[PDB]
Amino acid sequence: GALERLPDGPRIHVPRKTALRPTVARQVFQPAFAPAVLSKFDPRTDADVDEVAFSKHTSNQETLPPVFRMVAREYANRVFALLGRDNGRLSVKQALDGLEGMDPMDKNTSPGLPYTTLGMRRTDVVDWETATLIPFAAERLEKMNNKDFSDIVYQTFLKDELRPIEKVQAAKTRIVDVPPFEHCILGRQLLGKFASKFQTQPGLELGSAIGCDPDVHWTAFGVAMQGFERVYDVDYSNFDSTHSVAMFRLLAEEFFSEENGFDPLVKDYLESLAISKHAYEEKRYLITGGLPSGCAATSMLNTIMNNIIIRAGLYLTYKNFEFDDVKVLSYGDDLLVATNYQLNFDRVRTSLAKTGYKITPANKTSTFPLESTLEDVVFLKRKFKKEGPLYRPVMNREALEAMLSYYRPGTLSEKLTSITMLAVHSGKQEYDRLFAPFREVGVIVPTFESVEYRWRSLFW
Repeated sequence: GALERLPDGPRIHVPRKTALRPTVARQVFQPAFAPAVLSKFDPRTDADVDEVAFSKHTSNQETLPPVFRMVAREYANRVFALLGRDNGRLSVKQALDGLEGMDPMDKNTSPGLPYTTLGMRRTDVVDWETATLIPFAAERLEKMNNKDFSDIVYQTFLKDELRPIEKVQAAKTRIVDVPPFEHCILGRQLLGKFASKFQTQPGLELGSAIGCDPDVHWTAFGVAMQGFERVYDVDYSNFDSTHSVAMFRLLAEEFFSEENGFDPLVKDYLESLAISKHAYEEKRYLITGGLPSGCAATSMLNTIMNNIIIRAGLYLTYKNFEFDDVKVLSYGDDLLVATNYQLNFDRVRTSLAKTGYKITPANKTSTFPLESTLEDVVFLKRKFKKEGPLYRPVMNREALEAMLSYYRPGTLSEKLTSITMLAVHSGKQEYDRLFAPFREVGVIVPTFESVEYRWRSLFW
């Protein structure tokens, strides 16, 4: 919300061409999916793609009910009881290299402004051997340590990905925010130690599936939610942008506080997310509210906020409602509710509507179901297929067909390799049907049994 126009600057090029090209499988499956609109003169839509992105951002809620603060500090207590309150600042070496059981910072990812305009990459700006930033990047990180984030400008552009036909026709393309490399480093310095612990322990207790692996953790999520009477599937509409600056304050004061073992600068970092400066062609603008994308912390933040928001909605809707009545499992905005009680999310939607957040009974078409179970719900575009004592992540047939129908030139084999591990859970007949078009034109792919056997190897 709250889009404030600033004086224009040098033109930072938003990409306006898709890298996605159709495979031999597109004509066979014919999915209701196409590359997202990136240009104003894209003939597939009447709309202006820049208008549709900028037409949003009306206004986030200035205030926020007291219940949000209570449930935030209550959720914090449970999180820090498990993980502990030793979430201190990591060094630049530890941020780049990552801790034990934590991936290092990706070298291929964009370094942000002004390095993208100058034509540099992440490995140009820093030395990963010695963790030595160049003098320009060193003083920018130094200024941020002195409570000054005025130099930080997010490189903003449209997301080159597949979208449903309705979104292509309406020019509703997702927005990619790329912060500077120093801002991305500092983020991992301030939140990395906590993240490493938060990532390694997904489940119902922590209320998160962040850092999970569907092949393995689906049995853990499945068996944990098996005993419960009902399981509800709830999705949010524009979850990222609906986060008010008040929600960022709550996280800084109640969750990521100095009492819970965090660096004093965490407050200032969270304010950079709350009030961010962006660049888009010659346009410069300031968005008050909403969580910018980019860097590894975005999913963790949304997950933490999701546990607070959904419970706050229940507290407002249902009186004498307890915290442990509902057990939550969520990956960012993708929310899953496990409980023995019967809950009506039609009344929760109306409650949360006043607070700014919008929920929908996904997928379907409106009207939340009162009765729902583990087999009904969809999480990360996967269902819970019980097979003996295990649970298999069965990905959607329409999703699988769409992923195979398009590709980026150069990395086809790498893509096909990763889709076999997804498609294996559908079954041999479906596996072969999905890859049949590729085999027809002389492209070898591993046998169903080879990849089936490999999945079972994880359990031995």
